[PDB]
Amino acid sequence: MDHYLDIRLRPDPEFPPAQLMSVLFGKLHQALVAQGGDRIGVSFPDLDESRSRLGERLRIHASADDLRALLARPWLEGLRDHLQFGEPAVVPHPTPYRQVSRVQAKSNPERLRRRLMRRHDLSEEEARKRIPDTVARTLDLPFVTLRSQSTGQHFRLFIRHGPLQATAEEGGFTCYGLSKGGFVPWF
Amino acid sequence: LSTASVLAFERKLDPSDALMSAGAWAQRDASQEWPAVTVREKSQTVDVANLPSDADTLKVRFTLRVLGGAGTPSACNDAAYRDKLLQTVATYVNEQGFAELARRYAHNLANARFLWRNRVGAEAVEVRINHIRQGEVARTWRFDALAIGLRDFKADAELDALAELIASGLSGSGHVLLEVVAFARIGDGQEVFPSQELKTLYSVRDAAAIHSQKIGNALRTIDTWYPDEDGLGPIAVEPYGSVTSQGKAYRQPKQKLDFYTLLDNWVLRDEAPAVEQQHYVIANLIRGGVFGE
Repeated sequence: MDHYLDIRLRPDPEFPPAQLMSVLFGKLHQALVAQGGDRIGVSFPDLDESRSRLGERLRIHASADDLRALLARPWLEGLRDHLQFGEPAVVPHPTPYRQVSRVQAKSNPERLRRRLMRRHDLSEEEARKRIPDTVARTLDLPFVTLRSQSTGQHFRLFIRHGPLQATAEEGGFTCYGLSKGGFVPWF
Repeated sequence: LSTASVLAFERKLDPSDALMSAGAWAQRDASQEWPAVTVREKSQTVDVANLPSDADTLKVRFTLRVLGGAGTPSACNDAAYRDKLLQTVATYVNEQGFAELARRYAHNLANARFLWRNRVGAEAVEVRINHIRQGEVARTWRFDALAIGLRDFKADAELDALAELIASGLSGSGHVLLEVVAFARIGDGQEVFPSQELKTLYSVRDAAAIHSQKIGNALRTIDTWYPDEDGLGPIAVEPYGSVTSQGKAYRQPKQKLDFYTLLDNWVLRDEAPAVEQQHYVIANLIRGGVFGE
């Protein structure tokens, strides 16, 4: 995608940066649901993989008209005192590319107990001996907290930036902006 | 002449606990039978409070008492230090009134900063402020809290009249009791954010609510003179003016701009600081607290 917009979290005593980026990612998700489409990508150019920090920056990749329409929408109402805007400009040349992937875990044994006990009509002890408590995977990825609107749920969404490639290939994106084959230019 | 070993100031601008209720928009002037936001439990077990699915407007309500006598301490050992502090506050009041401080306080009343996480993402918030002289209403202010930004201190004639009322209350020329109602448009069935106890939520009897000290912390977010930066905006007035979220403290005592060294240079050594720092010192006096050894 040719056009990128950098929005920067204005530093806030009142609200923590992680919280600010969590609500920004949530309103970004509702805006991407309201527009639809699969050609809308995201990146975080302030990565620090030592402490698994997301930084302060949010780089949205699409066309010029998508970004100029997404400026003048009410997904930025109630937030514009809390972040600084950029300009939809072109990606400079040359830049490497990478992906934006959601990496979950089966860190909950209880959900696999429920799945293996609801699909097979097992007992609790059969599901407990079938899958032990050591199935929980530990992660060193950054993540942003998100809430649910209709049926309320709280979870941490881990984002993983993939390996730096020399060329990008075609592919779609979700309503979170995460990569389903399409890559974002990393700079 | 030295500072006293005990020195205590009661707080001025006493708020109440802000109660939460729900309703639909354009029923805002009929929002007297609005049902309260109930806290419920769900599955770890977490207590969450949401709006009803046929309501999009969160109404929060509190009262605020403006009293006056901001220079007189509630306890003091030394009488010479007490008279020096009283005449120092007297010359401060005779130089300028409480107009800048009450202007910033009426600004923090105008925007709904007391809605901490309930204001973010809101499509529309509105603040109704009633001056209640006798048991009935005496004046009404209507403010668009999204219009007044959280960064700059603006100017408005109704806001100037409200600030003149608050400054009259701070000067002891009258007794001010205000009722503050705020309407926030979040959506149907969204969650609200009341205060949390030591996950449990704060509750007055069968109603979600905010702590009064939370409202008081939001109300005194007027400190715009800390020497590190000013592009971030106002913070709450504190000796060693700090914030819990960032984990960093402005007005560090290595710099000569904390509240204590300003007060000691002003009262004892008669080294009167800048007028903005004088506003900061008097704002920490209106905030109250325990000062001394």
